[PDB]
Amino acid sequence: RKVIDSIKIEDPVKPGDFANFLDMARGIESRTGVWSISYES
Amino acid sequence: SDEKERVVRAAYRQVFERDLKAYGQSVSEAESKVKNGEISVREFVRRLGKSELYRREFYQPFINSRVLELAFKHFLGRAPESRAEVQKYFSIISSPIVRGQSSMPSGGLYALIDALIDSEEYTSIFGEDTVPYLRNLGVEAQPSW
Amino acid sequence: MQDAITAVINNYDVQGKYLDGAALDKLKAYFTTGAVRVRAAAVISSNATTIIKEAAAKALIYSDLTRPGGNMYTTRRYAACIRDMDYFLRYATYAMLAGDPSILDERVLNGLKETYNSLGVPIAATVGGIQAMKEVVGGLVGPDAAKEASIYFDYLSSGLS
Amino acid sequence: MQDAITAVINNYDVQGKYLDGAALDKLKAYFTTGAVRVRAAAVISSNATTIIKEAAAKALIYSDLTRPGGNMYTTRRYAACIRDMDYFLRYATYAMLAGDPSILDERVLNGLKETYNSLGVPIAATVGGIQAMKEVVGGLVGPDAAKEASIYFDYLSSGLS
Amino acid sequence: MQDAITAVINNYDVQGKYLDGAALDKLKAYFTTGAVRVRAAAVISSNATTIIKEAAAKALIYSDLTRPGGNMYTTRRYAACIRDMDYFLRYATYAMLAGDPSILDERVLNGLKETYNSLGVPIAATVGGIQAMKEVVGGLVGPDAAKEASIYFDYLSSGLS
Amino acid sequence: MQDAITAVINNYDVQGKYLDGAALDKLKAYFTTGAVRVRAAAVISSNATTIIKEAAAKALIYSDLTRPGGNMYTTRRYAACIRDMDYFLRYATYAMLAGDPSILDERVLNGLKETYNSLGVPIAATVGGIQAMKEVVGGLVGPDAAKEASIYFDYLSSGLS
Amino acid sequence: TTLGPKIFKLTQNVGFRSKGMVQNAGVVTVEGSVQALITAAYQQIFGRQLYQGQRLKVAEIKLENGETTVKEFVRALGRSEIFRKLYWEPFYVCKAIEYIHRRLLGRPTYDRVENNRYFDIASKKGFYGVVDAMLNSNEYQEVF
Amino acid sequence: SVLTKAIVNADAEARYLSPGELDRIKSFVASGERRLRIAQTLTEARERIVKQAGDQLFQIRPDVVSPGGNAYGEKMTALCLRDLDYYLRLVTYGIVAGDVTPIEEIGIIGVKEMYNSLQTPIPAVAEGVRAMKNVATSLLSGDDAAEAGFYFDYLVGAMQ
Amino acid sequence: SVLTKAIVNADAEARYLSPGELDRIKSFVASGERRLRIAQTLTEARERIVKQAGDQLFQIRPDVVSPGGNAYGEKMTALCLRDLDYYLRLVTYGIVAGDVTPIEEIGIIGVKEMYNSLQTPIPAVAEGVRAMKNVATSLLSGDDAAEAGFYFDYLVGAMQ
Amino acid sequence: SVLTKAIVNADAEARYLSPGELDRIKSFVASGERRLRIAQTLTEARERIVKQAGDQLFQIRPDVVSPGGNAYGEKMTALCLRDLDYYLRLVTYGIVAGDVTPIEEIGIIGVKEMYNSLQTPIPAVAEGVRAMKNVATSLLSGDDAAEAGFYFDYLVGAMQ
Amino acid sequence: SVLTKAIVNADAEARYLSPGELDRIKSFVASGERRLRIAQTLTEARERIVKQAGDQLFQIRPDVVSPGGNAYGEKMTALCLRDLDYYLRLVTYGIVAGDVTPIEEIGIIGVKEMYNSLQTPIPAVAEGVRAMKNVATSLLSGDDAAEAGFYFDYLVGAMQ
Ligand SMILES: CCC1=C(C)/C(=C/C2=NC(=C\c3[nH]c(/C=C4\NC(=O)[C@H](C)[C@H]4CC)c(C)c3CCC(=O)O)/C(CCC(=O)O)=C2C)NC1=O
Ligand SMILES: CCC1=C(C)/C(=C/C2=NC(=C\c3[nH]c(/C=C4\NC(=O)[C@H](C)[C@H]4CC)c(C)c3CCC(=O)O)/C(CCC(=O)O)=C2C)NC1=O
Ligand SMILES: CCC1=C(C)/C(=C/C2=NC(=C\c3[nH]c(/C=C4\NC(=O)[C@H](C)[C@H]4CC)c(C)c3CCC(=O)O)/C(CCC(=O)O)=C2C)NC1=O
Ligand SMILES: CCC1=C(C)/C(=C/C2=NC(=C\c3[nH]c(/C=C4\NC(=O)[C@H](C)[C@H]4CC)c(C)c3CCC(=O)O)/C(CCC(=O)O)=C2C)NC1=O
Ligand SMILES: CCC1=C(C)/C(=C/C2=NC(=C\c3[nH]c(/C=C4\NC(=O)[C@H](C)[C@H]4CC)c(C)c3CCC(=O)O)/C(CCC(=O)O)=C2C)NC1=O
Ligand SMILES: CCC1=C(C)/C(=C/C2=NC(=C\c3[nH]c(/C=C4\NC(=O)[C@H](C)[C@H]4CC)c(C)c3CCC(=O)O)/C(CCC(=O)O)=C2C)NC1=O
Ligand SMILES: CCC1=C(C)/C(=C/C2=NC(=C\c3[nH]c(/C=C4\NC(=O)[C@H](C)[C@H]4CC)c(C)c3CCC(=O)O)/C(CCC(=O)O)=C2C)NC1=O
Repeated sequence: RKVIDSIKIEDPVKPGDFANFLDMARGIESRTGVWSISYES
Repeated sequence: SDEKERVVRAAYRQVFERDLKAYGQSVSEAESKVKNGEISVREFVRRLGKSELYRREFYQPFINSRVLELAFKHFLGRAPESRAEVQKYFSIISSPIVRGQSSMPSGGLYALIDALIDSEEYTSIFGEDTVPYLRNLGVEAQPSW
Repeated sequence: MQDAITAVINNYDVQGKYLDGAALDKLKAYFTTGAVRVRAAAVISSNATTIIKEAAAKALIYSDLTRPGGNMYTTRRYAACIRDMDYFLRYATYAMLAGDPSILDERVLNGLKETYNSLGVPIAATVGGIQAMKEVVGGLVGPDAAKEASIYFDYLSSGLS
Repeated sequence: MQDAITAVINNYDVQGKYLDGAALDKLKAYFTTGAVRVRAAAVISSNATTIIKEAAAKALIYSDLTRPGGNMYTTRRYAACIRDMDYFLRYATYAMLAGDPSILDERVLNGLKETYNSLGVPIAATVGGIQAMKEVVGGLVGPDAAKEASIYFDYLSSGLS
Repeated sequence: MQDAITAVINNYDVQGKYLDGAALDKLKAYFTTGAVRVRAAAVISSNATTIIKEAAAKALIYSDLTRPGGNMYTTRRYAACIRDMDYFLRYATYAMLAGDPSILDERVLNGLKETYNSLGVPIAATVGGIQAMKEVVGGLVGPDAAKEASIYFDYLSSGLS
Repeated sequence: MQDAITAVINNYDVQGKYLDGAALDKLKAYFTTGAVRVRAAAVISSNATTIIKEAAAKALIYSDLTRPGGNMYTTRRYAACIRDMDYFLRYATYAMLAGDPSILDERVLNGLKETYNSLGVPIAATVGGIQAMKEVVGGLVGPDAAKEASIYFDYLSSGLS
Repeated sequence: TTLGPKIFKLTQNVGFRSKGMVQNAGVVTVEGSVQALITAAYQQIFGRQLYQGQRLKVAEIKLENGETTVKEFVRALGRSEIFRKLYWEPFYVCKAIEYIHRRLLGRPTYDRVENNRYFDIASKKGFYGVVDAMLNSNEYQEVF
Repeated sequence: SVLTKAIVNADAEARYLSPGELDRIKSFVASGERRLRIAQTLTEARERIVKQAGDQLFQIRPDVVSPGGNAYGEKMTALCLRDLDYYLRLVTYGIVAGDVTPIEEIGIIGVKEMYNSLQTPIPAVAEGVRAMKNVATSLLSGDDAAEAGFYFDYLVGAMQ
Repeated sequence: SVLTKAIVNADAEARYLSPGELDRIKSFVASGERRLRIAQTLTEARERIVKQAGDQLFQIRPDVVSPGGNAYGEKMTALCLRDLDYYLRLVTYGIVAGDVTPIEEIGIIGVKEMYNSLQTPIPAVAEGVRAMKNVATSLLSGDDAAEAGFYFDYLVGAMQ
Repeated sequence: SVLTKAIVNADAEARYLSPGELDRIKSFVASGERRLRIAQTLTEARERIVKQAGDQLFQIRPDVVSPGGNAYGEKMTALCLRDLDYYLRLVTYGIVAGDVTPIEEIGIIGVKEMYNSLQTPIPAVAEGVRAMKNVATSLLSGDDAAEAGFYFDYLVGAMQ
Repeated sequence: SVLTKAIVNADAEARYLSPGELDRIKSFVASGERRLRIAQTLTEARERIVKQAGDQLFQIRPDVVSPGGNAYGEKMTALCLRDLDYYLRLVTYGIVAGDVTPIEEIGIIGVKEMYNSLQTPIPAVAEGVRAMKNVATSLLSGDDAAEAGFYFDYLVGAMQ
């Protein structure tokens, strides 16, 4: 219902229903590991 | 001009077991001539039998012995009735003849189709102008064997 | 039917995938053996009749099979048997050109075991007729093609047993 | 096949009964709804294509069914599926005119469950395609005919499940 | 086997979907008819023997079937036939409780057509035995349950023809 | 079944021949590789579980196969698949000890292609599971045994395709 | 002979025999010949081994302790839960029977007389009824 | 379901169903509406339950997200929560049917063999499930929380 | 493929392959590496090709993307480019097969009936394909661009 | 032993020992002094071997000795090395017996159930055993090191 | 740059730039906006690239974050990823310069000595940069991802 130029769209095959990379963004969490280290420090 | 199209779609259903129009295919070149009278329904049915569309559909996925059984149900409207009858047909699809004109002569598939269509029985019941129809229970005396 | 190349295309089509590196490697593995398949087919085709005759001579005739009571007794049945042999040889040549056995299933094996049980056709004897034609074929086609021709004869024979 | 007028005759013939009062009452119950059946068929026939389009849109497409790996993936199979849909619509229209479901058994349901199992055709998804066409049909044909059209769509769908 | 509820669960499991509104509506449509299914089963079970007796009387015995040359001639075969009848009745009662015909395929129809061809068991006569038990059942179970019981008898009978 | 040694004995027995020079040379060619076969079997047996886990990791899991709609979806089927894998590994170890593939035909391949077609088990995916276990095996067993172990994995995989 | 498959017969006492050995002896050699018999039961009755939850202990415990025979261990396994489930439940009734016969009496049925005996016992008694005939036959006892 | 379980026992005996396998079905039908509602409620908060379960888990067992831990790293953790999402889904299925049935076939029979292969510590998966019970249970009324809790404790039980 | 086509004609006439049929298999297979390179280049630029076809299309037919147009809106346009991505994929398949068997069964037989149902204007789909030819062809050498171009013009032909 | 195994098979088939069975008893007994030397060397260095294997186990599995690890702490580590001392002892027994009968009844049959109860990670016990192989094997001649190595790899195998 | 490298050749031969030298400056500068886009995309995802690189690295070689590892601990780890952040930065510089002059003086000449002194495995470290390339290569569309990838592979090349 609006403009043509939403033509920026990724073209992969989207993940299946239990891939290891649906809960990937929650897998970075709240421990003392490599993802615990504050980046700007 | 619609009678023709009632008839030409009947042929698709008889030879291919359903009209090919919905999907969209057709034996095009051949088809026009039947409407315009150069070739009879007999020649139209024979062109559909040796076409690339019927070979793909009813010849490719089965065995030569299964091709004989389905050919009887398409060009004669009835089941094979005797074991003697298998050997006539099974050894007709089975041998090369050769290539004579443009070609596709005594074929495997090609030979089988002429043999059916040029048979005595075919041109008797449906000879010449009628598209083949199932001669099942109401229509003829059915064999019980 | 399918060949090497369409086997790959249909395997990717059902996933809606463009051909990737793994696919492209498979297709190369076919193309790179292609010229050899052609030469082998020309040897088999042009020696067809001699292969059947040498295969029958080693594995079928001079036996109870060709004597009264045997399944290849009568000129009728002897003719039917070597007719069959020609089918096998010819289709195996197709399978080997295609680099895919799918045609041997679709147009040769489907229902054949039971067809032979129903007529009384001896299965074990037919397998020996297949493995004798393979033996002859492997001599005629040479190092280049021997293993590749052979497998589709072996496909045929484990399809019956 | 049989229709309400014909069924009454064959149901009595096997008992060798003249048509009696109970029979005559049944036939009246058909004739008295007849004009409405005709009008309903003319609406369905003339909106055939739109009914399939709206039924597919609510119950089939925009889904995994139409995506790679789905049974109505490929133009071939999409065409086969909406071809089927047209059969259902058309035959249900016959059943409703006849006022008898016997044609739906003889020419549509017989063997169809197993045919679909053998090809992999998803049964539950096909039922939704039937019950969506019913929904559309019931709007188009109006109060007069809604219940009567509906039942033969319901006959079709419990015939598969 | 599967019932109404597991039919839905497995249809969603293969898509890895949590149950959504459409699913939840289907399950409600089952639960809301559940009490009626139970009452109907208790009527059928407790009248089992009378249903078979009345169904045989209307559709099988007093005929050539029970006379010499007939398939239900001999106490042996008469016993086998009404034994079968009890299976049908009992399983149809399962299908109707489950609200799914899948059990009728898995444990009753699979191979049965050919089994009957192989023994000579008359198929058309068996269907009449099924549709006579349906007739009796539909009287005994009442308005509430008549249509729902009936369909699984109809499933059985188009499974043979 | 037969091994290297009984393969020779039975080939001579049918001719009623005492073992001659050609026979004795074949048997030597087996005995002379025997100690190496034993060491290789002890490596495979004691690393069995790790070989399956590394083979599955490279060739099966992290994929659509393990996702809903995939054949190794559900703990049931995942268990059945790695159960199968253990069979292959274990029997290939038998074949390699025996120095004869006959056991792979008698107790593993016979009917397996069609069994997998009937259940829907993906053949190509299973072959990759075989050729991944071979890859792992060939590292673990070393120069001595690598080629000899490898062939019976290759026997298995061309037996399915 | 050696032309057919091995036959396992549990001759090895079992029985929790005891002896004149150390009271808490660590090794007792033959307390491991029973264990191979136990896995071989599974391999005939189901064809493979079961998964972890599945195995029927407390049938084995008793066989191993010497309280019941091999014959009764087969009966417990035959009339069990997963046996029903794997092999009875999902198939057409007579397919179930024919297949079950191969597992419990090592051969296929010979006849319709025989097949029918069970088919009409299964309709009155069920899975349990059918299992108990293959197990209780005269033929089971002569052969096994 | 409750239906499947009742029937299978009936058919095994080859006799129509009996008094007490009918009463249970009736109870289940009334229960099912409530059961369906609980599953829907659980489904609505799935992302919150999984995530908060995952924090509760890694505090209680930091070793699995450590050098020699099965769930060590950002993915190896992503797949771990995905497995927690799987089991919550199966728990909603179990509740709705009224019988555990399908969940067993989907996610416990074979689970020992699967996770042993992957080398996943089973008892810490059982902990992840307890953690989900705690979160899910705080979004349900007392009566519904108990009814849900039985199915959580079953899964915890089966991984054992 | 070229193989499938040759063989099917052989088997249907109950005969071994002709010298002609053998020759084309030989010429075909010699072009294998080249054909694979043509597919790679186009696979490698798929996202670009789809976007430039899509711009070329909407200039030439701004109506399709207009009130009463089949592709009017952001997600009616998203599906439209996805269909353009589908056909480019099939074109890569055709090029490596050396004929249309695969292209045909997957995306032209039944395409009239599919799009008529959806009420998609077929001839503007043919335009979208010409647009892709133009883009794809500008990323290939003269010789390879022609070889690719035959398969684009086939699809354009079949939607007719 | 080799004796026990041979005899049990003899008695079970109601027969005297085979030529084969007699031969292996003869070859076995000829290796007696050598096998006794292999056990002595390893008995003589039992401390060295067990400690070293613990340092290497805890390097590949740092977390077993971490907050949520089975061997976390000074006395949870003390028991862990004691178990490593147990298995080295059983390995010396096996080497002098020439088979596993003794090793098996004492420390593998029931080991899954024992360690599952204690919640000990079995595969890291298998690693502790590989670590002992590495140390023990460095105190033995090539020929004796291999002969010893078979028994280490057996235990590693049985914990699987 | 290309300028710095080339002008130097001009001045050293006491002359104005050649037609060739002028041509390459022209072709180079024409390829400017694209190179700037490649640097922007990667600058925009720096934190993601570094961490996902860091996970990919420690799987492929963890031992560095273990008792006797150079990067063992929270602040010994805060430095290893910081070094990975340094090299990604230098890679963006190189891409916009069109050669390595800047990358080289800032972070390879003196390195190997530098890493060696500290006792870090140099191949451990090149994995990590090679891992950063992967995460980053995936936040860019196919044409820009390649352009970026050359600079990642350069650093990987230099460190060895
Ligand atoms: C295109 C694929 C295809 C195959 C392969 C095929 C086989 C085939 N072999 C047949 C018969 C036969 N096949 C044989 C074969 C043999 N006799 C022996 O003793 C040997 C063991 C063996 C030859 C090596 C014989 C003797 C018959 C005749 C049986 C009869 O008398 O009815 C028949 C019955 C019809 C007929 O007689 O022609 C078929 C269909 N049909 C096909 O369409
Ligand atoms: C009852 C129907 C019937 C006939 C006739 C028949 C003939 C027949 N003739 C054979 C061979 C033969 N037949 C001949 C006959 C001849 N050589 C010549 O040059 C002369 C022209 C001719 C004698 C007049 C010869 C020489 C062979 C051996 C050919 C060989 O072994 O290659 C064989 C193969 C050997 C065997 O297994 O028996 C058969 C089956 N089989 C049948 O079922
Ligand atoms: C690989 C073989 C294959 C093709 C090609 C295919 C196309 C296809 N196009 C669709 C829709 C569509 N396709 C288009 C395409 C267009 N609109 C226009 O005006 C232009 C002419 C054109 C873009 C160039 C549009 C606008 C829709 C949405 C129509 C609707 O939702 O009603 C849909 C239904 C949505 C879905 O469920 O995916 C299918 C299945 N399916 C297949 O299996
Ligand atoms: C006159 C009565 C009659 C009916 C009803 C009928 C159905 C029927 N559907 C078929 C296939 C099919 N049917 C479908 C149907 C669908 N696909 C889906 O995903 C949806 C769930 C569903 C549409 C709503 C599809 C996709 C195929 C093709 C299967 C294949 O690729 O082989 C076939 C196989 C032959 C063929 O492909 O044409 C038959 C006979 N045939 C008949 O003679
Ligand atoms: C040759 C083997 C054979 C026998 C014996 C046989 C008996 C038989 N007896 C029947 C009925 C009957 N049979 C009797 C017999 C009796 N009523 C009594 O109270 C007495 C105890 C007894 C007479 C001595 C009666 C009263 C009926 C009618 C029952 C009914 O219609 O419900 C029927 C059902 C009616 C029919 O369709 O023919 C059969 C088949 N069928 C066979 O194939
Ligand atoms: C659990 C599901 C199940 C079903 C349904 C089943 C049917 C079935 N019916 C059978 C025979 C039979 N079935 C009938 C049935 C009839 N005779 C007639 O004339 C009537 C038309 C019809 C009754 C209405 C008869 C007479 C036989 C005996 C055939 C013989 O003498 O061998 C047999 C052969 C074994 C036996 O005799 O028991 C089976 C397996 N088996 C099963 O496991
Ligand atoms: C619905 C039934 C079902 C389940 C549950 C299932 C689980 C499952 N978990 C997996 C991996 C995994 N699962 C976990 C889980 C954990 N790590 C820990 O330490 C914790 C104890 C636990 C989180 C609570 C991890 C870390 C992996 C990655 C292991 C690896 O890649 O080696 C994999 C392999 C990756 C894949 O291909 O998907 C499967 C199939 N599959 C199924 O079909």
